[PDB]
Order: sequence, then C-alpha cells, then structure tokens
Amino acid sequence: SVLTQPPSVSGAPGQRVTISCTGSSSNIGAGYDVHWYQQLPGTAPKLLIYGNSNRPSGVPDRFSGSKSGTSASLAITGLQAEDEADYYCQSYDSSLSGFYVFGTGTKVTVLGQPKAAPSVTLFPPSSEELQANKATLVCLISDFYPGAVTVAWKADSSPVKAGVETTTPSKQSNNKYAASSYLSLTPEQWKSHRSYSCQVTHEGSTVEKTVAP
Amino acid sequence: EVQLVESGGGLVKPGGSLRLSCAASGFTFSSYSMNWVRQAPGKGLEWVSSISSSSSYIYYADSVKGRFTISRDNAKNSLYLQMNSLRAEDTAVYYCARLGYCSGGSCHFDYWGQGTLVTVSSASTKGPSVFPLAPSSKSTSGGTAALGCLVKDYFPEPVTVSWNSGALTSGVHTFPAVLQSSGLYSLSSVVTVPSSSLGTQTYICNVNHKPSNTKVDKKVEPK
Amino acid sequence: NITEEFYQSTCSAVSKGYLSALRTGWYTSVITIELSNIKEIKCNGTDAKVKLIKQELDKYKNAVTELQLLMQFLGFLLGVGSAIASGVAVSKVLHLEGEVNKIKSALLSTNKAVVSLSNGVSVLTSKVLDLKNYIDKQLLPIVNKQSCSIPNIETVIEFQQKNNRLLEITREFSVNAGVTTPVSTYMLTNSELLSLINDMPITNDQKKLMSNNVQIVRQQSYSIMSIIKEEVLAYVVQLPLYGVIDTPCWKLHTSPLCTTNTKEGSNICLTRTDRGWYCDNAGSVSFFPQAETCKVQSNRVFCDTMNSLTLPSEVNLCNVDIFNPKYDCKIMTSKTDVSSSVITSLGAIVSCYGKTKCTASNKNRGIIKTFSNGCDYVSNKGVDTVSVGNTLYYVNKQEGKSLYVKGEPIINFYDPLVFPSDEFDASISQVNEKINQSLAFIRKSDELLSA
Amino acid sequence: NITEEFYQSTCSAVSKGYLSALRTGWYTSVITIELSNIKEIKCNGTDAKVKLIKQELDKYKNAVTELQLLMQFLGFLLGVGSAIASGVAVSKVLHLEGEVNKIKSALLSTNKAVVSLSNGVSVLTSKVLDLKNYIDKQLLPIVNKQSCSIPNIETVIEFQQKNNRLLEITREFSVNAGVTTPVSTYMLTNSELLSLINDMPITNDQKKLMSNNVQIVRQQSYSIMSIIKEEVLAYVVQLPLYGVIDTPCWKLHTSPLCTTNTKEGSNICLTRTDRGWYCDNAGSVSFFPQAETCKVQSNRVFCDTMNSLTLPSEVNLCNVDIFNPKYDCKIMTSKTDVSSSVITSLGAIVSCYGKTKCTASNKNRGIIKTFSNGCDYVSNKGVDTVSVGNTLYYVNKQEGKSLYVKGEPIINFYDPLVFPSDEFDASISQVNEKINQSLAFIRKSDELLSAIG
Repeated sequence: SVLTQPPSVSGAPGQRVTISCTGSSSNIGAGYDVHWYQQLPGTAPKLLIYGNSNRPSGVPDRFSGSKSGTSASLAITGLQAEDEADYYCQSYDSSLSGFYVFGTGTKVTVLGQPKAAPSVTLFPPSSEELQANKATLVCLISDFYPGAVTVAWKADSSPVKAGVETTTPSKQSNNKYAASSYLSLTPEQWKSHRSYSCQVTHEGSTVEKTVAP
Repeated sequence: EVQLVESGGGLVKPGGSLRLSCAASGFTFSSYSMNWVRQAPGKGLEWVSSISSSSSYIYYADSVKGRFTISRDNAKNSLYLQMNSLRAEDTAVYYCARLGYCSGGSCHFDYWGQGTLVTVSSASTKGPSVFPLAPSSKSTSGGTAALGCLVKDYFPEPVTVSWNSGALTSGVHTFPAVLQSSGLYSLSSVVTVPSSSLGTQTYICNVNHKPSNTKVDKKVEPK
Repeated sequence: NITEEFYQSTCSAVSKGYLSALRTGWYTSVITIELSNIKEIKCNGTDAKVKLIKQELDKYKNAVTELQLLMQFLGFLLGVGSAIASGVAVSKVLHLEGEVNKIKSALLSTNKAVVSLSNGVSVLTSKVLDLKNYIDKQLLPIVNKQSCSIPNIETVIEFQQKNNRLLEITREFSVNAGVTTPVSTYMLTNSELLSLINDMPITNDQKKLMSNNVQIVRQQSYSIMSIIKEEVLAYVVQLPLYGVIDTPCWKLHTSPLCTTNTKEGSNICLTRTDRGWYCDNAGSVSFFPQAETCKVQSNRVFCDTMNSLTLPSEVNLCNVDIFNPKYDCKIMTSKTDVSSSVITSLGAIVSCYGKTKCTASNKNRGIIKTFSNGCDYVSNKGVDTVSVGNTLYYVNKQEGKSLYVKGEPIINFYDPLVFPSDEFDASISQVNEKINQSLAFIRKSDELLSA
Repeated sequence: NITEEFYQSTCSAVSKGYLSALRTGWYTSVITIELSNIKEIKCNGTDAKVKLIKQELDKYKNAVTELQLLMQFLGFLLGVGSAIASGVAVSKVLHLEGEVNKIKSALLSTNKAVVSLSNGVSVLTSKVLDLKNYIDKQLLPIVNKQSCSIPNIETVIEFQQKNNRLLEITREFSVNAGVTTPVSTYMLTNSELLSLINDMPITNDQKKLMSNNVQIVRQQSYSIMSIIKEEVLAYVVQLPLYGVIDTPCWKLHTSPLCTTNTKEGSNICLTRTDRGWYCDNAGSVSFFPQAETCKVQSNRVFCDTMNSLTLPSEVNLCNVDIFNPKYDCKIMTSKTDVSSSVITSLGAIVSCYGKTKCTASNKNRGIIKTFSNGCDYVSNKGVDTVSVGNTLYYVNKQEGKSLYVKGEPIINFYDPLVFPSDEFDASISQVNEKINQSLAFIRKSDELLSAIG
C-alpha cells in the first residue's frame, strides 16, 4: 500500500489549510515517523517539516505537522503565494522487503484571482489532413483559473475516450491558465459521425463546442 | 553550503544502459547514507535504492531489483546508479538525496540535489507535419476570429513557430505540446485577427525545427 | 579491511577501518504471560504421581506469590543518565486502570499485535506462554474435587516442561530487583526476539544489523518487570535501536612517553590521555572514553551514546598534530618512568624505561626483537607474545597492515627545569601556558639581582 | 511526596523527600542440610529405572566431593573494610569440633532453633533439606544388596526433585569460592527467608521493612560456605541490619559550569564534585559519593554505611550557600567546556557549550525547547526526551513538583588570568588561596618592578 493525500487543495491568502495523509497498518500503524517535503514547480523538493512536528532552520513557523494513529496532517496557517507548490508526506512501510513510501501528492493552489471561465476555441480537421488520411480535432482552452480542467470529447450523443491526448494545464503570462487537447480520428469517422463535440468542465461549470463538415 | 550535482542523464532506447553520477561537497560524506528517488512527469515520488555509509547495507525497491545497481565511492564524494534493461515506464527525473539522522530509525531526507532527466522511448528524430486551421466567427468576440496552423507528430523538442516572418506579434497564442502515446510532440499556434482582414491580408505561419534543419511555411485560407 | 598506524613521537597507535553500530535510542516492548487465578488444592489424595503434580503446582503458586510481592581514562567527563528511564515510564503506564484490559483483548485471538496506549504511543506486544489455559482447563477441574487421579505420568512431565520457564524467569527477577541485563534466553528465545526485530519499526539495514548480531543486542538490552494482575503477567523489554550505522570508527591506544636518563627520578614523562573509541557522526565525532562499554563483533563496533561525548571533527588532529591550534589535546604528566605495554588491535606498543627487560617473541622462533629504552612498536604479523620483564602479554592475531610512522619523540622538546610534572588532568596549551607562565618569572627575577 | 530544586548558579540539583534505609550492621545465620555419607554402591543391576537412580546418586556423591574441597565521585576518601569478616569469624567458630555437634542436637526435633556458640553468641540456625533421611531410609538398604529393583518411575522423579536443589547450590558455590551475592532462592527460599526475618532479633519496624523489600535484602547479603563434616553440610548466611530508618534523605545531582566565550580555548570551567546521596543521622549526615552502590525501591533508599562518610549537618549549606564560611564545598576546575547532560530525579540538567545542539522534546509535539549555551534545567512535566548533539537520554517519569531557583552562574566572578585551571580535588577556599597565591605573585613582582632604582 501507499499513503493517501487529496490531490487538489485550494485556499485564499491568509486562510488555514490542512493536508490529510492517510496510512495503513503496515507503515504509520507500525509506529514509523512521518516527514513532509515541499516541491516548488519544476524545482528540487526540499525539506519542510521533519520528525512529525519539527521545522528545520529557515522554514517559516507558519507550517506545522501532526501525527496520530494511522493518519497524518500538515497545517499551513496564514497561507501565502510563495507556497503554491506540490507537497508530499513520507514514511516507511514494512511489507515486501521494506521500502520508503511517499504520499499521492497535494497541489496547493493559492486563489489569488477570482474564478475564471475557460475559453474554448474548436478547430475541425484541415482539408489538407483529410487528404493525408488523418484527422486532428484541436480544442484550445485559455484564460481559466484555477489550473484545473476536465477534457471530455463527445461524438454526437456518445462519449469517446479512445485516441485522446490532453496537455497538462500550463500557466499563462497573465497568471491565468491554458491547455490544449488533440483528438486523432480517421477520415472515415469524420463523415460517419454527424458531429463532434469538445466538452471542457472546470470548477463545476462546463463549456462545450461542436464542429461539423 | 551542502551541494549535490547530478549528471549523466539523457535519452536512451528501451533496453539500453545508463550510469548516473551524483557529486557531493561541503560536508563529511563518508558519514551519511545516500539514496536515489525518481519522479515520472505528473506522478509522485518513488524510492529506488539505498546504500549505507560504508556500502555495508544496500536495498532496492521491489520494482527495480536486478535491473539497477547502486554503488558509492566515499573517497570521490560520488554516488553511482547503473541502470540496465531500461524501459519506457522508467522515464522519470532522478533525484540524488541524503538520508538524515534521527533518534530511532525511519529517517528523513534533509538535502536534495537538482535532479537529472532520463527519458526512455522508442523514438527517433523526426520532422514536423504541418496542417492549416481554417477560421470562422464562432465562439469569439465581436469581429475577432481565430486562425492558425497545426504542428503534428514531430520529435524531439523544441519547435519554433513565428507568424508572417515575425512582423505580427499582437494577439499570438502558442500552446504547449502534448506528448502523444506514439512518443511524438504536437503543438498549435493561433492568432486572433479582425473579420475584415480575412479577404485581404495573407497569413503564413513559419515553423522552424532546427534539430532537423526543417523550415516549413503553411498558408491558411478560410473555407 | 583493518589497518593500524603507530606514531613514534606521541607514543600512541590508531586502529582504523571499523564500522559503527551506536545505540542512539531505545525501543520498548511488552511481554505477556496468561496466568491462572488458582486457589487452594482441594484434593488430598495419597498418590505418588498426584503428589508430584501438587508440589510442582505449588512451585507455580509460590512463583506468582513471589512476583505478587515484587510490586511493593577520561570517563569522568561523561554525562549521567538513567538508561532504563524509558522502560520504567512504560511499566508505570501499565499500572493505569483499563490499560491492562485492552491488552488482553488485543492479543486474545492472535499473539503479536500493536497496541495504542492511554498516552497515545504504539508499542509492540506478544504473548509467550499460556498457563491459564492449561491449568484451568486441564487441572483445576480435577483438583477442585475430593478424590483426584493422574493416569499417564507423561502428563506430569509435560507440566514440568511448561512450568519450568516460569520458575527460571521468576528467579532471575528476584536477584535483580526486576532489572536484568543482558536479556537471557529464559526471558526471550531467539525465535521470539527475531519476530520482534522483524516487526520492529526500524530500517531494513537495522534489521539485518541486529539479526546477524543478536547476542550483542541482548547485552545492550534491559528486561524490566512491570506488573502482574488480572490473571496476566507482563514485563517490558528495553531494546537498543541503532540510529547510527556504518560510519568509520577508529580505536586509539596510548602509553606513557618518557625520557631515558640513567639517573632514577631525573626522568620526566608525558602520556596521551584521550584513549578510547571514536566514530564519525553527523560531521561531528562521538567519543567513548571507556572502551569496555563497547562490544566488537568482527569489524563492527557496538557502543552507547549514553557513555559518549559529541566532539567536533577537528579533534582527530591530536594523532597527526598534537600541537595544532584548533584542539587542545588532553594529556597527563608525571615523573613516573615505569615500564608498561599496551596491546593494540594489529600490534603492541611498548614503554621500556630504566633497567627493565622488554622483548617480543614468536610462537615458533622465540625472541625476535629486543627493544631499546623509550617508546617503540611492533606489528602482530609473525609476532605472538610480548614480555615486559616477567610480565607477559599476548597479541591479537587479526590480520592487517601496520605502519611505523617515525618522528622524534615529543617529550625531547621540553625543558625539564620547567616541566610541570605534577599535573594529572592537563592538555597541550594548559601545560604550554603553565610553562610559559612559570618560565617568565625567573627571567625578570634574575635580572633584578644584577643591579 | 517527592521534590526537587535546581540551582542555576551552581549547575546542580537537589532532590528531597526520600526516606532512609541504611545498613548499619550484620546478623549471621547458619543454614544446614542433612547429608548421608554414602560410598560404595553394591548393586550393579540392569534396569532403566535403576540406572537413573545410580547416575543421579553419582551426581550427589560428586557434588559432596566438590564441597569437601571447598572447606579448606569522591569514593577515594572512603574506608576499606572486609564486608564478610562477620561471616568469617562465624564459619571459623563452626570449625570447632563441638560446635558442629551442638547444631545437630539443637535441630533434632524441629527444623529451626537458636544456638549459643562456644564464643557465647546466639545465632539462628535451621535445616532446610533432609537428604540423609530420604537416602538412608529409602535407598541405602536397596542399593547395598546384590539385586535391586525400582518399581514405578515416579520414585526416580521424587529423588531428582529433592536432589536438584543441592546441585544448583553446589553449582553456585563452585564458581564463587564459597562467597555468593546476592543470595539466591536456591540458597534460601522466600518462605525460608521470611521465617528468618520474622524470627530475627530485630524491631517490628525493621521486620516490616525487610519483609516488603526482600529482593533488596538479598543483594546486600552474603552466603558464606562454612564447613561440611560428620553427616551435615552447613553454610553461613550474612544478613544486613538496618539500624537507621526513615531519616530524611536527599540526592545531589551536579553538572559542569563553564563560560561561553566565542573563542574556544579561552573558556574556564568549574564543577561541583560532591554529587551523591545524603541522609540525616543523629544530627550528622552520612554521605554516599557513589550512587551506584545504593538501590531505590519506591521512595525508599537502601545504602551501606561501609562506603559512607560522617559529615556535619552544615554540609547541606553547599547547596543553599556555596560561599558559606562554615563548610568548604569541594569542587574541581578545568578548561574542558564539553557538552554533557545529567538526568535528575524529576528532570534533567543540561550543560551546553560551543556549537553543540542541545534540545528537549515531547513524545507528541516534538521539540518544545532549545537550550542556550550554558547550564539550564527542565522538569519532567510534559517532557519525555532530551538530546545533546547525537547523544540522547530519557527522563524519569516519577511525579513530583520541581522548582527553578534562578541565579547568575558563579563562574562569572573568577578572573581567568589567574584562574587555577589545573586543580582536580580542590574546594572553594583551596581555589581562592591558589588565586591569592597567584595574585600576590604578580603583585610583588609588580612591586619589585615599581621600586627599582
């Protein structure tokens, strides 16, 4: 088994946020200590809190950790934007010759700007690509926030999950987010199905666009 | 003060071999246990191999036993990881990490290196394929239309895309490329332009892929 | 892979290459024994086999009654701590009401299981013997009756076997007031201990370390008697857990270094005092002045940080430069030019002064080397014995390369007119300042006499 | 009812509230086992049950043959006495020919009687096991005959049980040259031992104390092998006598106190040396420098006056006034400002010097306090561990209230230019005169330098 963390945790600057790190009887329940690591995007993960509840030198006292039973928790009181990063809890499990275990990961998203609706532009396959016996549908998503989107393509009235390649959300220059998604099809499918739809869901709201010959 | 420097990573085919090197400095090296921890893109962290402070105790994660060989040279402040029969699933950033001291076992990693990228795929250098993206006034705003051109099934990174020989800069949005299951990157580049200019101004996108010495221009006309 | 270097100038030798296994902390473990609340034997039959069960049963009854009554060189710089404070605090937690009951439940079906205590800590527990089940289910209903019978005498022997372990554990505690060390096979069989070590919250390397050297773990463990109530006997076992492993360790042998004048009492002596064990530890050095508190298994070193000092890495200069400016190397002085010898790991040091006869010999060829007056050295390769007058020593026959590092003995640089030969716990700067302070006064005093 | 006080200025702590149980004297008791002088086994029969009795009987004969051969900080100020000298004089009296006989007579009817020896002292003697009667009345007539038979194997077991106690007693004596400590349950069972304490010529309070703490008495007792003659084996048991009980006792913990200059070689240190146990006694104070020789059960203290010094009550002033004029408090000096720690009874003292990391932590919340350079203290309330660099200690979880007595470290009053940093067994006055000796030294040299020409 492996330690459980909720993937998305969102909060405003100055709010209080907690991270649940759920273990099992083969790691924490055996008494092993828990540690936490802060990973700024694209950077090396550095130590945030060690020994369940101790902050190393040069770690703001805003971070505090707890350990009890088979669960763990990390408290970030008075959140600031320099903490938008990935956070992992770490412990030790005794099963299968022993191995250092890590958490599933917590991406903390500091809500610094209001929620932004995803902008959807949908392109059909080029007339040139139909000449080359290929088909690519381009669904462009830009200017949304937070950086979390759901990409679902629907062919006519039915959903399709085969042949989908979706970019990861990337942060734009305006500190909003962007992402794109490409759907590969055969030219026989483009004329057979009556219409194709790109359905982008984001923060409980959904924007859907459709193209046809 | 404390420093860790990874090296040796790069591209190699499935089944190939790679030896990773981590040079440390600034402290008494031969006193600490060392570890390798890796991370696939968008995935969590995974411990790989452990080595005692005098090489006396070594253990591997059950995922990689028999394929990876860890070693250390306490005189050179060096840590090596020999990786054989590498697979595409191993594609990850490999981090050099030191095992700190605790009162009673189950220690933490106090200092981490900067990591080295090891990418394994059945992949060969390829040129891009370009297709135009015909516009229409659909979802956009008053008189604004989005046109562009598609760069599909190219490898490796990067690809440079300009518009009209760089003369046009206003309203350009180039999107990050997806890594398709085939092992090829694919990106798009669109520009928002006035509705009136569709029948007047000629728009050509300039793609340049210097790894292959390939420069391609694609004219995009409406349908 | 063991080495050794001898420094001619400081009359001391360093043995390098060993590996560390220092006990930084303790783990507490709880042992339970299911006992049977038994009352007076009702049966009074006149059978020899029954009589044996009676008197064997009384050994059980008295043993419980016994335990039921039970619950009513530079080492002077080291710290002083209560080693068994951890086990003590645990056994006190067992006296808490309700704690005993939740234990009996957690290991009712199975044996080894983890239990969370009232304070909130998880400790490893295991059931080792069920006498309650045997006595109450197989004997107590028989003895409760007027006339009782024992048929197969093998029944008696099987009872003697099961009950014997209890009697020897009770005897151990009665002579150690509930604190025994090392931990005997009576307290815990090797099969039981490895079930603990494998289930202990320790690293894989720690598991392999303890498992290959369990007999050392026994010596660094305490068995603390806790409580005995509610038809259960329990006692806590304090186990060492080695937080520091495989750091380079080295052992320092020292011996006196003196002058070689013919006239008795005219000699002056100097001795390096910092002998003992050294091990790297977090860029610092853990030092153990009493090497007796350390055990050696092969090339491994097992010590206790309880009897350690944490020194900076610069302390090591005392071997290769006793006159460095960063660490004042501790020594002692005397006019005691007496002959003695020190056995190292790969050889022997010899301090030969006065008219003393000092030789070293081989088991096959006899005398091989005769020493000069002063401090010399010889390696164990091909040498087996060492004689200081009539006193004889044997040398360790562990293989390894030894190196004689020549250099003029440092005692030759001291003016005997100003040597403080009456200082017992001093150091280089402390004597150098004592010499410089004592040397300056006569110089001004003499000039005053001239005019 | 436990207390503890820490003096910030002397880097030492005193734990009060304990009760006394000091060993003042000895009582000697004679233990006898009735043996059967058995020699040639006549029977040579072939039978499994017979074989077991024979080879068990040889263990008895071999055991007797073994015993027959057996017949013929400031601790440096303490005295030296022969602890077992009392048993020796007794066992030598047993060597008298009539003395052995008077024992067998006194214990003919019962298993316990007081015997007046030829010297004129009354000692308690008791027989604990009768092998002579079992062997000679149940075995010797059988074995003396040509063809012998044993029916029922239980006969063999019954013999092994009675004989087993002797072999473990013989085993203990053969590796300890007739002087064992503590006294084992093989040597003396609790049922037997309590019969001694109950029958001993001591006061009821002494009886109640020994009885509730028998395991302590065992460790302070010696089992002296005496003689083995006629048809009896005897060995003397030396028991401690506690003439002083319940006087208020207190324990002194000390730790080094040094300066905190940035330059390492410039620091000077001073440490109180009189750590150990103190107990009131007839307006005087018995002092025990080696607390290892003392055992504590609950809040009672068991020590031995053998390794004690008799001090005036004014020695207590060293904790409450180290510069008092009535008792010169012993100390030592050095320039060794090394980090170390001392665990007290209700807490811990910490001496933190240089850049060593010194912290104390909780089992639940982790680190709670980080120490400054110097000598500090912390109570056991809510604190469980203490770390000095890489060295880790646990703290006692005995309950009680602790009090921090704040005060400026006394080392700040000594000029290091004249500080005698090489005194190892000194005291307040011994240090001041060494300074006054050095102060006069430069001063006359200055005065001679001042009045030249």
